[PDB]
Amino acid sequence: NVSLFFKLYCLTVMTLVAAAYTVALRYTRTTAEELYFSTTAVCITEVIKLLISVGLLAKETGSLGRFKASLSENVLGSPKELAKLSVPSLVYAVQNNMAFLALSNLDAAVYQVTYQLKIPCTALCTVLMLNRTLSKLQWISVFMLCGGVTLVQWVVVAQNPLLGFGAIAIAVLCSGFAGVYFEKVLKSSDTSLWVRNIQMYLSGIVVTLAGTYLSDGAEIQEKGFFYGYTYYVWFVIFLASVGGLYTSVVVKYTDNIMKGFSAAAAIVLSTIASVLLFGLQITLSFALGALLVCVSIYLYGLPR
Ligand SMILES: CC(=O)N[C@H]1[C@H]([C@H](O)[C@H](O)CO)O[C@](OP(=O)(O)OC[C@H]2O[C@@H](n3ccc(N)nc3=O)[C@H](O)[C@@H]2O)(C(=O)O)C[C@@H]1O
Repeated sequence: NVSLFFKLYCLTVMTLVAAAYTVALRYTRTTAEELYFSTTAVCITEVIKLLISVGLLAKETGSLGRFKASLSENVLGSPKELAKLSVPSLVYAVQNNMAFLALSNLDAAVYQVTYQLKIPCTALCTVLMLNRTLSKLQWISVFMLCGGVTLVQWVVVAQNPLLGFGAIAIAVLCSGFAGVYFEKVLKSSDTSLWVRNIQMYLSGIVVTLAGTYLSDGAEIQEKGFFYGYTYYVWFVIFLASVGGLYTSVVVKYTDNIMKGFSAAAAIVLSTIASVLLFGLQITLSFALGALLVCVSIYLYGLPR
């Protein structure tokens, strides 16, 4: 019961943060005069995620000596684990940068609807890499989920919709791969979740900053690294840091496919709550989408 409530809490936080992240990230790119470098905000997230993970390792070990021993033996002591997790950190580095580029050129609703095609991609990656398997019924349910969530989800600055869509196309493919790669690495040994996060973000901060130099290196020398930062930009980075850590926790107790199903349910249930609580009005798209998600969960969760 205590493990279940903690599991349901991490899901609701992950989804609520994911909802507030795309709206806030959209806002910061379409209102500012001095526009900030999206590559820097991505990199600062990896620093903040790394620091919170180190904090959470100290809590998990619960001792200054065994906190030292864990970082010595697992992080520094295993160079092969760092080289492994440098792959999905490089994939995520691209993903997170494509996320900023997409929302700079597209609406949050438009982005959210298009980005649900990660669900098929994530199912495809899990079947190939992870050594799991799906029946024809469960394959029908994954697309039925995808269709259901797309229905649930339905600027004075210059924009480029087709560049935005190209970014989502890249981001969809990174999400399925890096998540399933991370789930594979996480669930292949006894190593702690916060150690796997630290091993990844160490590569993450290097690769993101390398990308930050290559992308906007000349213009940062003129403008500044923290050029265009604000309460809302630091808020976006804050949500990006928290949202990433929660997804790692969700992928531990759930999997990358069930992450889609569960998050869909959390969006459906919390909206139905807010319809009753806050008198929130909803569309027929949502009403329809909600049922597809419910059926897809039922069809997916059935014994072969
Ligand atoms: C910050 C946030 O809310 N991210 C959501 C993202 C979404 O892609 C964002 O637009 C940009 O990442 O989508 C979800 O998740 P998605 O699979 O794309 O996850 C991408 C984000 O999770 C972070 N991550 C992953 C594993 C790990 N061990 N540590 C991490 O920090 C990555 O660094 C990356 O930021 C989804 O499937 O709905 C859910 C995520 O919650």
